[PDB]
Amino acid sequence: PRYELALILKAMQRPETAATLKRTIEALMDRGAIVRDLENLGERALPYRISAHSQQHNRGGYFLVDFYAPTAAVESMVEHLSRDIDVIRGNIVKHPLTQELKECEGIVPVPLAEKLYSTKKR
Amino acid sequence: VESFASMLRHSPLTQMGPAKDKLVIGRIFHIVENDLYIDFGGKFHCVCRRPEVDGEKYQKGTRVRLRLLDLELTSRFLGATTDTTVLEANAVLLGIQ
Amino acid sequence: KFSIYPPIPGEESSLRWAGKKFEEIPIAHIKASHNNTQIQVVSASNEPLAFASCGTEGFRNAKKGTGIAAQTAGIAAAARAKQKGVIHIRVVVKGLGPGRLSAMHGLIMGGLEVISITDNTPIPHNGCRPRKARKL
Amino acid sequence: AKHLKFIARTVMVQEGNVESAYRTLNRILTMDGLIEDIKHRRYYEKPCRRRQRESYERCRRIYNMEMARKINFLMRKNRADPWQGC
Amino acid sequence: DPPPSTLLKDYQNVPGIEKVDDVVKRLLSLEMANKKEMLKIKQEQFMKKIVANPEDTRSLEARIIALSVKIRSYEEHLEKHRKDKAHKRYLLMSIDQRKKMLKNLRN
Amino acid sequence: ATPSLRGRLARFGNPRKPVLKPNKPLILANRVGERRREKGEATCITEMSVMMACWKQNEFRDDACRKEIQGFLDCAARAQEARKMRSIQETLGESGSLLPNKLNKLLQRFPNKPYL
Amino acid sequence: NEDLPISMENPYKEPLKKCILCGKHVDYKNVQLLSQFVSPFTGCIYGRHITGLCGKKQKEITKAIKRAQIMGFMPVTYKDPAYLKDPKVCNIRYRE
Amino acid sequence: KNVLKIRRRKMNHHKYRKLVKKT
Amino acid sequence: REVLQLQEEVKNFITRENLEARVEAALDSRKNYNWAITREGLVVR
RNA sequence: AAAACUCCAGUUGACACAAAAUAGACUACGAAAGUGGCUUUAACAUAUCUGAACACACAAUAGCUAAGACCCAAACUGGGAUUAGAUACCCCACUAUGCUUAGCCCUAAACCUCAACAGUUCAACAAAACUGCUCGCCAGAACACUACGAGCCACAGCUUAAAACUCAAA
RNA sequence: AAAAGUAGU
Ligand SMILES: [Mg+2]
Ligand SMILES: [Mg+2]
Ligand SMILES: [Mg+2]
Ligand SMILES: [Mg+2]
Ligand SMILES: [Mg+2]
Ligand SMILES: [Mg+2]
Ligand SMILES: [Mg+2]
Ligand SMILES: [Mg+2]
Ligand SMILES: [Mg+2]
Ligand SMILES: [Mg+2]
Ligand SMILES: [Zn+2]
Repeated sequence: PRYELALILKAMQRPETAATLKRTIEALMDRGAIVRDLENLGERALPYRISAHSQQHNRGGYFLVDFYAPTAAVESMVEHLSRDIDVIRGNIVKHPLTQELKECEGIVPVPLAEKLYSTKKR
Repeated sequence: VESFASMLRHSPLTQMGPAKDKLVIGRIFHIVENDLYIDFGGKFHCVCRRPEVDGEKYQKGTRVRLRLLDLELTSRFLGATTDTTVLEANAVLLGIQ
Repeated sequence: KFSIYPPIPGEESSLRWAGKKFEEIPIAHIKASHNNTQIQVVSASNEPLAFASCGTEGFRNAKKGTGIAAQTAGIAAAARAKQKGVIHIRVVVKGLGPGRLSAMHGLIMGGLEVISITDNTPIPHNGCRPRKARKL
Repeated sequence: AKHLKFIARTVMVQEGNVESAYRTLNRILTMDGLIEDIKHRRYYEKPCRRRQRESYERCRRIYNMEMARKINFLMRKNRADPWQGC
Repeated sequence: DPPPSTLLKDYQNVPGIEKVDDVVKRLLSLEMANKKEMLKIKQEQFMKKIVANPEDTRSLEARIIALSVKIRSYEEHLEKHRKDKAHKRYLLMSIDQRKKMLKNLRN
Repeated sequence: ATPSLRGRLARFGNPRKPVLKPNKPLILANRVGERRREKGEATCITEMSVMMACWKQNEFRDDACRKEIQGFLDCAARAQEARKMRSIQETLGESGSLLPNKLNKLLQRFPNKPYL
Repeated sequence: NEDLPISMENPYKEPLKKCILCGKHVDYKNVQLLSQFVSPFTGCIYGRHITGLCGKKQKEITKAIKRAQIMGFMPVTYKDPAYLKDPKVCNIRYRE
Repeated sequence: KNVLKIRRRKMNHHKYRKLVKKT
Repeated sequence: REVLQLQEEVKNFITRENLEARVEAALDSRKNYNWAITREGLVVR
């Protein structure tokens, strides 16, 4: 089914971060994936000092790889993201636009419960 | 002789309906030093304050404008098997006539 | 005017205190126990300027756990730092206890102006587990 | 630990009014219940005794919010004797 | 153990998808689906070859076919996951829920 | 807002584990609880500080900071004065809230009856 | 005859209160929406009594706030100090 | 209620485990 | 209608050929899913 | 207060097989036990109902065996106060153990002490009363969560489970 | 903080 790949990279200079933005996508169609879209969320400041393989980071560029893939490709990508040296943290979430919303009609005011205790003299 | 079900249809309490924030005129029927008792019709009375704008214009019989919030003032509480009326209305005063 | 949320290290701001920015005014670290109060006055590039605990200023047992035992831990926490000139202070308070306000009265009655107060009380999001409960 | 250092639990003292800047700083921890949660993790509250405490906290909240409904619903009916003689 | 190149149960009555792009017939395929969609065609593959009244799914004979499909869904689950005692209940209750719909079929 | 209480207490019909286990029955009583107060305050601690902060520097002689140690008496005068009056201004009339005893006489006027 | 009241299906009830996020769609990437429901001092999630959300949409907020902390999208211990002047929809007392 | 039918059976089992330990 | 609304989206799937452009296409471009909401149900960017 | 710690404490960095604030004023799932950090994969029997002291499958924490991990907690134990004594409450340290793997043991106030399925509106306390139908169980207290047989990977164990003597109550 | 006991109807 269809997944987003919330993927943070390390801040590396558009000739040399498009080098590694390929090698994720090649690791999708080598796991059989059909890459739908790619987006950039920007190169923002990291919410906390992530230290991952093996050094300390404070800036980070945010991307998104929307793709379809089989079942077996998802637990095999997280291997390929783990041994990667240029990514920060890539986690393959299913696309929230597979599950269609329920029609939330609005809240209803719940009463106090009735018949909770007996009608005793007390 | 007119049938009850007919004269309920032609009855200005029935014509009003859901009484939220509805302009009603009412008679004052008892003055206490600060608190005004306005009989608009209805089942009950209501109690208001004496404002600082035209504070001497409120005598017995003074027709007064009322927003008439919600004739209830009843609420069921956590143990109760009926609900606690206060025999009031919480209608807020506006003016005179 | 006077927002409470501190001027962010996202630049930039309009507040200088003795002609210096926010991020270079020295930080004072109340560590409040239930029976102690150590106070360390630290540069914003992390150099220690003064140390006065509660047990340093005389007391050595459960009279350390009182308020005025931390107030004289704060009166001594200024004049040991006032050899360097520490007239503006950021305050980081760690841990609960008695000497949390009462040590914070020592820094100002030692004449050091406090611009910010921070509660870096270490709360785990369910980390270790603490001791077995009392039975008093 | 690895966040930015002076943002969270930070309150700035206006012109030297520390004694309120500690009150409002107490309040924000006490409204969010950190002070209530700090003073319970001093001793390991047993997982049995969470459900006995946090079903006293909820069940005290039912009754407390029902009086402070019913009081607010009856604080209008405390003015004077309207009648006083019958 | 169906071919993973096939289509889903639901996408067979579209009369244009035998002539589409290779991505589309892979996007509409068993290899790109949640593995319960193999189990949808198993009830439909088997309701052809066994009962003379297919797409029924309310009779006695239909209910055994759906259960004996989903029994194998637990047997293949329990190939891995040997401590997963939740599905070892579901297997061993569905074995014996079949055994009464089998007995209700002889009688 | 008062939190929901339909499925919470274990009753006959509710097919479920309870959420709440109340020890007293959850019925409003026709009496509100009285007023708690006045723990171990022990005021004029911080102005005893500066008073005893002259006294170890000096020999012990009081009129070295005569002017100050009258101030330590001055809040000690004021702290005695406030607690005298504060015990009366909770009795003559407390605004804002009511007193409980001017509240109890109202809650019996509309008593919560669960016995029909 | 014609006079007596009919049984109809209860008019004068306005259709029920649609919470604040009723037809909308929370994301884990939509930090400026999610940072609105955490506290600007402690970083903790405001509850249903504060946020005024239905129990459906309150749980999608919390399942996406906790989705976004571990992914490196929003911080744990505070509000994003950049995203501080957003419409304060969460009702909270402090400093009146 | 009374735990007096538990305390009587409590002590029986403690005496039984103290006896089975000893011999 | 899923399929005829899927056909035109297949033309924008990243292939092994039409790839090195659309690495550079969106690394130049940008999208933000960032929006707040007010006390009325109205979204402001 | 001691004892211990000064190979200590406080900042600031590097740091996890441990444990999962707030959300949780929610009422969810699962047969129960249990389950509220995140992702993903697999995944939640049965369109009648009942049905095991006649079986199969599971069953908190504790405990066993083999091999690891080891921050913190902690039976046992040691030290220090306390006390008439203190094998306890209080303090400190530390071990089994809690955790992971692989098999057992098969128990709880396993209680929401209120069996399942369908349906209606008065002993006293408690969580209002009662039909139809089925299965299970009970019929004075204590001896007795015992003895003896039997079963069980359990060996100081579990399941099942009496009698004698006694009493006129419990 | 520390409190142990009070013969048989
Ligand atoms: Mg009770
Ligand atoms: Mg059955
Ligand atoms: Mg077990
Ligand atoms: Mg150990
Ligand atoms: Mg240790
Ligand atoms: Mg674990
Ligand atoms: Mg239980
Ligand atoms: Mg039972
Ligand atoms: Mg049964
Ligand atoms: Mg048994
Ligand atoms: Zn809603």
